Amino acid sequence: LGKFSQTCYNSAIQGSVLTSTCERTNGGYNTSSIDLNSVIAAVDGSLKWQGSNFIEACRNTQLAGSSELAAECKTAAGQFVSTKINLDDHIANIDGTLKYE
Repeated sequence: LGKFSQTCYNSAIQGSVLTSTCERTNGGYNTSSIDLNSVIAAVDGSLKWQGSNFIEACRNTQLAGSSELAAECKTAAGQFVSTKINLDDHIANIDGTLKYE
């Protein structure tokens, strides 16, 4: 599951949107995007999968390494900490589109 990076290139992240050109399964190349906001939540400054409403409490999000997502999230006390999470942990590539698995 996930490992979209294996068949995805030119990936970019800005806020809560992952966008990357991937190789289609039927056609040629397809560059779609998937809001990480529908699969990521912010709790005490910790990004976890199967969640939502993280961007509202997080900012300065970007692509790290290749398939990782670095960003700052406000803790329960109100302090922005450095949160990270592997996109390949679920984000997959279907027919050249970025999906969640």
